[PDB]
Amino acid sequence: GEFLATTLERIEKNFVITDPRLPDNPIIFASDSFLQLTEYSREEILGRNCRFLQGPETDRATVRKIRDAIDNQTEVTVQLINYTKSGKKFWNLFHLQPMRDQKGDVQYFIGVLLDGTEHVRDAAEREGVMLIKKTAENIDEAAKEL
Ligand SMILES: Cc1cc2nc3c(=O)[nH]c(=O)nc-3n(C[C@H](O)[C@H](O)[C@H](O)COP(=O)(O)O)c2cc1C
Ligand SMILES: [Mg+2]
Ligand SMILES: [Mg+2]
Repeated sequence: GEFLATTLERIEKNFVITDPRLPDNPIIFASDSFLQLTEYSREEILGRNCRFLQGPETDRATVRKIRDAIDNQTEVTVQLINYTKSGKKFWNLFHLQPMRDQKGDVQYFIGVLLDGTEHVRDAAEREGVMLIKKTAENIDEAAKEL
């Protein structure tokens, strides 16, 4: 297949990296785990905005929260239902944050997905947010010199 994984894309988390300096903030890196979760090949999602994950049951109020975080160049953590290539639904405890360069400018966005079978609360929410925020901090490290 085209676009074999880089070293970074074999990290064992579901994540993407987008480039907001390109039109429509497209995916430029996507982990192996993300591509199995979502059942796409890497080549058919590179260069596309992540909105292909959305479908009829995806709450548009929650999508707007992501949109507004991107516009304000800030982080957000939300839960929403997303869809795979084959149409299967999954809950996504999702964390976005910008990655800044050495001048503080936003260079990339990082998105980390914790897939589940239900909306989580309380301890499962806390532990999931702990994991996706630690993961985002790790990808900030991993992506800084790309
Ligand atoms: C790094 C990154 C990852 C994203 N991951 C998801 C995701 O997992 N699920 C989702 O529904 N939208 C995701 N999005 C949000 C969409 O790409 C898009 O920003 C959102 O649909 C709002 O913009 P729109 O109104 O133009 O579609 C992600 C965006 C970025 C920048
Ligand atoms: Mg696109
Ligand atoms: Mg926010």
